[PDB]
Amino acid sequence: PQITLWKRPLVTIKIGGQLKEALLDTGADDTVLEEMNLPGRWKPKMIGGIGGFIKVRQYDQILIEICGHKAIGTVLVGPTPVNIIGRNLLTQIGCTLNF
Amino acid sequence: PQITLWKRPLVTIKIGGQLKEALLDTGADDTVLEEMNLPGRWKPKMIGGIGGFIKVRQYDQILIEICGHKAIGTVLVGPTPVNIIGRNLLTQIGCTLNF
Ligand SMILES: CCC(CC)CN(C[C@@H](O)[C@H](Cc1ccccc1)NC(=O)O[C@H]1CO[C@H]2OCC[C@H]21)S(=O)(=O)c1ccc([C@@H](C)O)cc1
Repeated sequence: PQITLWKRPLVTIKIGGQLKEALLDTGADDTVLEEMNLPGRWKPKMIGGIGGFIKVRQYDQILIEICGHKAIGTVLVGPTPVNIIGRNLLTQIGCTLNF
Repeated sequence: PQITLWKRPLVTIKIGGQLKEALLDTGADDTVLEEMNLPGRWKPKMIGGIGGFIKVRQYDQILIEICGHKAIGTVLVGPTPVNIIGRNLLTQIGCTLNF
């Protein structure tokens, strides 16, 4: 579909068998999701933006469905204020910016 | 144009007469630029990101050219890690996400 930017580009996703709302964010290299107890191996990481850094846990090869489009890639989990779908997954669903 | 997301959507902007590089950031409500000198009056403001809140200088009704498209809106200047073009200006140039 086509998503205008009058409001935040929030969409429903499915990850680890759970539905969530997430931001289609062209400004994020990789995907960051709210704290959640996913299974499997992870590695700790620090990610930075406006206001400084937060500590996250990096999971690899995580399956996320975005408006019916399936994607698989890296996901950082930590105390982010919003779920953020980054370019690593936006490319897999064929998402582009158009103007 | 149509912009794919396998690389950062960086563009050249023109503001205050000078050229700069900025990131098209659909996850940003607001446009925030690194420290610079801009003409006109400004007021203190706060903005929050992934890591917390920072103080910025809010310039209103600033003319800014984004890859040849003109916009006139609010520009925040402060300690952002990256120059980001937010939805307040992306809407002015007709940006949408498509997939
Ligand atoms: C300048 C920071 C960007 C460029 C370095 C990167 N960021 C994405 C950007 O879209 C954030 C997303 C966001 C949205 C709401 C609340 C917190 C964060 N938007 C944002 O800061 O916008 C501000 C201005 O406008 C206002 O509205 C929104 C909040 C205000 S990130 O989140 O920090 C981030 C950092 C590392 C990684 C690794 C994993 O790749 C992934 C994602």
